[PDB]
Amino acid sequence: DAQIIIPNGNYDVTGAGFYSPLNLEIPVGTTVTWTNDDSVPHNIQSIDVNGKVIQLFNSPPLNTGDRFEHVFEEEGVYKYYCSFHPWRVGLVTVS
Amino acid sequence: DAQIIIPNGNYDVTGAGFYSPLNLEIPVGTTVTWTNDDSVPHNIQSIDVNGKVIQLFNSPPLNTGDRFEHVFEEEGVYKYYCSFHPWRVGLVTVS
Amino acid sequence: DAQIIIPNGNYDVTGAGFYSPLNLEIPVGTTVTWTNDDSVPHNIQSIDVNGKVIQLFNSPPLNTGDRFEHVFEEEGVYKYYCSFHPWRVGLVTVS
Amino acid sequence: DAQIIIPNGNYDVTGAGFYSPLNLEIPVGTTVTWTNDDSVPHNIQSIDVNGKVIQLFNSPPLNTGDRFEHVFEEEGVYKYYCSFHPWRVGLVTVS
Ligand SMILES: [Cu+2]
Ligand SMILES: [Cu+2]
Ligand SMILES: [Cu+2]
Ligand SMILES: [Cu+2]
Ligand SMILES: [Cu+2]
Repeated sequence: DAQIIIPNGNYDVTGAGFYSPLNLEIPVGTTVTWTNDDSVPHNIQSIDVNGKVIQLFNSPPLNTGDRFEHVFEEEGVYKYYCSFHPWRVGLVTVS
Repeated sequence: DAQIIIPNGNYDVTGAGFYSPLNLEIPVGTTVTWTNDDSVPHNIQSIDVNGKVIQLFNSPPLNTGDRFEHVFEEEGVYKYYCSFHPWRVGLVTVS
Repeated sequence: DAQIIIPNGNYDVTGAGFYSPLNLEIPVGTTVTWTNDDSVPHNIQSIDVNGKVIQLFNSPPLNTGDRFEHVFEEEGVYKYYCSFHPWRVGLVTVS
Repeated sequence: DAQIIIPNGNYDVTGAGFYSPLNLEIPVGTTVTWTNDDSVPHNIQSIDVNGKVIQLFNSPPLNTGDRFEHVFEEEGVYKYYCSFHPWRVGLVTVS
């Protein structure tokens, strides 16, 4: 019940089209659900503070309409990107 | 006091090289300073939740070493990007 | 007989979705046929090392389902791209 | 010999800046060397015929001036990209 949408145009290098919301603010214990609403595949990969991929939450490929969930059980700031479009970086802030 | 750095390599079309911190968390009334530490010009433009440019804070072009400041007097979430590199989007979260 | 397909998703700014095959190997004198199977317009332009368009084989805009043909009568390695999606660069290798 | 250059500007989504040569033709048993001549980090990851990353030859990050090598012992066509810039796709063709 806390959603992040990957919107139409997320595949492009435009200002518009970033993950929605770009920083999801949630309390500990929340399930986060990403949905791909774009016209191309995407995925969700946790990255470290400097933007290097790490193994905290890592989705399979998501076709249009596919979903990925992760439960955030610890306070902190979590960045993520998409391995197909690494410049698309979002955050989940758990407090 | 509440600094954001545009790092060397922010011009890169990839994840690493994003604004540091990507979400700056500050209390209301704080003066925020962006510094361009990159090797090319950048700017800072406030955008809304859909990525449309708005006139809340808008910098001139910043050369290497240049700084831009904005005082955030109100509570809220403020997205911004660079019109030269629109894929580079960050936030200031004011509480 | 010697075909290159522009697949659905070629407009994507990423690896997957590239021309199929990305390097077409053909004997000299062969007629090569490109087909646009994607859902947006594309074109086929021969380019130089600097990604500037050169005059050798240069298609009109290709609508979905449209085809473009060129007869390759000289041996050599021929780069081409799409001016709408210049990151999509392929080869025809004639021997 | 068997060198591929990652040129200046390869980080961008432009026509210019593709791997040089885009297709490297070599005989079996050849050591191939990639060199990063760009102003940002790159890496080299083998991908399958459709452009999905696979474990076959996979470099660490390459800073400016760094090299990566792989010995190609088997005939075939081997695509690769960069995990930082997935749209930059090249080939090694082994005969
Ligand atoms: Cu993506
Ligand atoms: Cu999980
Ligand atoms: Cu910029
Ligand atoms: Cu195109
Ligand atoms: Cu790269």
